[PDB]
Amino acid sequence: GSLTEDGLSYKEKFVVRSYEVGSNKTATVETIANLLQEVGCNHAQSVGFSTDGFATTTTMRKLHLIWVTARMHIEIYKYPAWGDVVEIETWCQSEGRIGTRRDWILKDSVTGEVTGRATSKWVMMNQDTRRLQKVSDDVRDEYLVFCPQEPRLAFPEENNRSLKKIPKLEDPAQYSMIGLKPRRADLDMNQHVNNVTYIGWVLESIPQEIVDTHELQVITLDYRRECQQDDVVDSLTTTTSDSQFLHLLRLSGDGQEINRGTTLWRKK
Amino acid sequence: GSLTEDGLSYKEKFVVRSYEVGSNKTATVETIANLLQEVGCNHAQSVGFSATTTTMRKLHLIWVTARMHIEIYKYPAWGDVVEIETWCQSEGRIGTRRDWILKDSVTGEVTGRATSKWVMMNQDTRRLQKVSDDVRDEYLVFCPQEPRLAFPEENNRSLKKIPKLEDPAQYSMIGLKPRRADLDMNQHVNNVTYIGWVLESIPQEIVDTHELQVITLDYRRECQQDDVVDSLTTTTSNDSQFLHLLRLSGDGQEINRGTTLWRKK
Ligand SMILES: Cc1cc(C(=O)NC[C@@H]2CCOC2)on1
Ligand SMILES: Cc1cc(C(=O)NC[C@@H]2CCOC2)on1
Repeated sequence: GSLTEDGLSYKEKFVVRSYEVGSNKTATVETIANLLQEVGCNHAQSVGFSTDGFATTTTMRKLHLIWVTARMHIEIYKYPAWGDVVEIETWCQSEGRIGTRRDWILKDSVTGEVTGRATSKWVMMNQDTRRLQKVSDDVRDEYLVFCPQEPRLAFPEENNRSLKKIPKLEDPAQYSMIGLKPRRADLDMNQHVNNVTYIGWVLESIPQEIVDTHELQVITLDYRRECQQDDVVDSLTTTTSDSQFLHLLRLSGDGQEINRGTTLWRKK
Repeated sequence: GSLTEDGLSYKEKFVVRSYEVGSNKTATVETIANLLQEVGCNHAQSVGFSATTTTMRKLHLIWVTARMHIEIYKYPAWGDVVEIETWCQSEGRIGTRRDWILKDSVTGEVTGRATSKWVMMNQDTRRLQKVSDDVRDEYLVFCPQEPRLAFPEENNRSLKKIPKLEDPAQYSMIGLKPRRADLDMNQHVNNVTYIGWVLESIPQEIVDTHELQVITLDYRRECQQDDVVDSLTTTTSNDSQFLHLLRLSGDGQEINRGTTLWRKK
């Protein structure tokens, strides 16, 4: 892993592991998402951000602020096979006072061909009160020294999938997976549920026949509220159509929304 | 990853990842177990498997784990490089054994060791069997001929018999179910998932004040993709020891039994 020549992006290579692949002998979308998180953490560490689970700046630590994901959007053209080397390039950009964006490009190391891309929106939050905040001018200055000044987007197209509004699934759902609970392997070093665990929970309500005959092309996921270590989740899915689905994760009891999303699947 | 000079063992280095560590910023025992499985698969691939032999594919036979025993002295921190050496040995007609040594890449010090017992099973009927002469000959060309053990000691923990936990358990975690991330490429529950499920019934106060030193796990029956498991734990003991049982949520059919040893941080 290393910062590129100009120091405004980071690259890292990964050899796809035996336990990281699904029935097709290629990396799962959850393996891909963990690799994106890993290269994001290595980029933050390389530019001097805190190494205590929260990649905060000096001003964020002074005001007890943390970055939290609001949206994850991933598009895969080719999933790497077991033993293949995938190269991932990541960079960050400020989006005024709204928040920040982290983008990724995935490539086949042998051919140099782009096999996937991802983008994520992050918002400022006070870690004590859990109240969302706008980005201050001081933290905007700290981010600017490590981000490209001219816009660089993994998804540049005007009016693209990564920016589409997601509706709320209405009961009854076509499919559901009930009583999903996180175990210790689903938590991060700060004992919060890993962002990738939610992708797995969304996918749990897709019928096995869809997973067996189709490959996942796009996933867009909104994060609304965190699932606590002792919470229980229900994963709901309805076909909206290629095959397209609308998704909802909500707490098992009162039905409080935690995530909403969409997936696009191509026939194998 | 590469076979050593003599071609009778395999070594591989791993950089510990951000999502692979627990509350102490060091690798979880499940991360360690996945790394052992990864270096085991890379060793089998390097010596020509795919992991079955030519005779096993002819008779529809597969290797299945019977026991996993891991002892960790120091868990590697996030960003650290851990080197793992693995090798196999035939145990006559009983089955085979895969052993591992974990080292700190910087210091060269042994930070952990593991051993596992594997048995032959017909893939179709699920019936266990002894290792045939032909299989034993194929394994011998890739295994050391003089005994090499990760756990050589006279009365070592890796060979102790494990009793069955009697109801009522002191602690329990009920209704554990596998998700797609818990399955392997053949849609069977990953052996490491069972270690996680065992550990689920340990109180969070023990995990917060103690470090896991040893875990011995017997595998009795497979958890299917649509099965539900209950994880049971009873204290048997400055060290803390526990007896463990995983059983199907409905009829109470045993799937695993084990023991863990924890030392105060
Ligand atoms: C999926 C996925 C990807 C990420 C990610 O990049 N997290 C690490 C960043 C380092 C700077 O703070 C956040 O998280 N979930
Ligand atoms: C834990 C744990 C460790 C292993 C392991 O070594 N798997 C690879 C073997 C060698 C090739 O056949 C199987 O599996 N589960």
